[PDB]
Amino acid sequence: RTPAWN
Amino acid sequence: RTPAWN
Amino acid sequence: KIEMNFLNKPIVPDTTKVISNFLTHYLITEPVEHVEIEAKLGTLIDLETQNRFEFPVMNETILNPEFNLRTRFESDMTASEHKYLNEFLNQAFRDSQKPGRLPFAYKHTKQVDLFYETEDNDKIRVSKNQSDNQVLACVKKRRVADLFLYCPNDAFDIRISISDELPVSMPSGNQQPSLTRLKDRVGYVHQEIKIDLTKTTQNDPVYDTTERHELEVEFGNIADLRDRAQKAKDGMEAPLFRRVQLFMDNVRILRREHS
Amino acid sequence: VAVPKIEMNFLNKPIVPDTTKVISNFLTHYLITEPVEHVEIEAKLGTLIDLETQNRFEFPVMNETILNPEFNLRTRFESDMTASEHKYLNEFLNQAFRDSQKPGRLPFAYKHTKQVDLFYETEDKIRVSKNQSDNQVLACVKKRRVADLFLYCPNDAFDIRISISDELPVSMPSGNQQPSLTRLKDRVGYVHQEIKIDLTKTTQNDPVYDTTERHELEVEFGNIADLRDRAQKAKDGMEAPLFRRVQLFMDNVRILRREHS
Repeated sequence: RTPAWN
Repeated sequence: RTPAWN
Repeated sequence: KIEMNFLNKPIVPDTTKVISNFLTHYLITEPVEHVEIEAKLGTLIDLETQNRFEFPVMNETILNPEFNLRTRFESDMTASEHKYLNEFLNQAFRDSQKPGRLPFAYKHTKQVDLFYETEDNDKIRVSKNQSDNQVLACVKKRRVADLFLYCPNDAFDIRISISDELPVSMPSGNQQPSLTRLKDRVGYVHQEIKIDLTKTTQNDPVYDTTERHELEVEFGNIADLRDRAQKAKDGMEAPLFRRVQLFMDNVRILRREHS
Repeated sequence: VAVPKIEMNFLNKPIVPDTTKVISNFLTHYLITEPVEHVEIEAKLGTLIDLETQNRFEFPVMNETILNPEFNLRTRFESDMTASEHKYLNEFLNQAFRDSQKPGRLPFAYKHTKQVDLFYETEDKIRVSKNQSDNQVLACVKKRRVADLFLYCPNDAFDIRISISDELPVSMPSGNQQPSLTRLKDRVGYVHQEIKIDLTKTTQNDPVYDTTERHELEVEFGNIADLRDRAQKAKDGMEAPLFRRVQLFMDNVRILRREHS
């Protein structure tokens, strides 16, 4: 998973 | 717990 | 002749790029109005062992916030650790006054924090001078986003914080504060990067008075930083990287300083 | 005395990154502390595999991180990439070559050779490498892997494995003994500031299955002697020239690791 801003 | 070289 | 690399052009470190994305998001894409961007030195606590977080990495590493790591952050240090940093920053302060240097600025604040209630509960912080009791600030600060950096080679871990600090109207003089504490703030400034060394004293009707010792590094020029971020979103990202690199480098210097 | 426009930090002195410091210790240990005689130090682009899922390793980190060897993370490293990835990197470096040819630039060196790896038996294994062109012996060694160091890189398509090896020269197998293994190797090499960068293709045929073709990229220190001397200084107190070199190496690795379609 990855945060939206990255 | 760290390797000898560090 | 010597070149930095086979491209002979400087490259952005992985950490700097990620943090820059993080800041660009809350400065530009989902902009925060009265944004404050600070980093505090502390300890990453594992909720199971209740000790410092343990991770099989060997360098300063950002933790992915999308995972549930069972962790909490303690913004505190021993008074001895605080005094060590205080002497270090003082030496750095004195050295920066020498010829050929960009000098430090200094600002020592002694304040009182008073917390009030609201209607739709949900905090109002009123800061005042201990001296003349004159209002310093009256805000409603809300935490927006956090980003932790586990730093195994050092005594501290870092928490970069983005907050929304909304200036609000003063509470009526006839409603009582829910909490009252004292705060000693020793502020150093270098190239608009605010390094605050704070000490928080809180009374109790039953238990001994406690003292929390903190260190915070923050961007003092948000308007200019916002400008750098807008450029980054539009291709010109070098000025933002340069600025974030400076922030982080100051943080790393302080983080390594320990007895 | 002029006043600078900006300063790199509030000390106005350069600081070493954590990663560079750690790697520098790792290299110093196997160069100076417990010295390896015929040492080879190289980094390969590849993939960290989770031994439980057989897919790329996952970790709750958001940047290039050096995994701690004293833990058992149940992982292996695959030195391989697709032909497309291997070709994409080749186009990039050809352009990096072309640009270094200009005035004011330290120029790349270039080489393209083909070789044959021949493996022999013992009482371990011996490797004889030959130039497929003129057919003399390029090398005749008894290479031993001494220690590794893995870098997990969640933002890129490749992970890194830094390797320290012991490449001991041995006399040729006597006489017309049979090789227990035989594979061809294409080597497209680049050199910049004595940092060797090699895109290799390894083809191995099988009496039953299809011929496999392995695509690798390695970055290594061309000048071990100089590096050894730098590590001795670091062990003695002057560790700036070692950090400068290791920084250079890693920066070159990082440029490549980020190069993807």
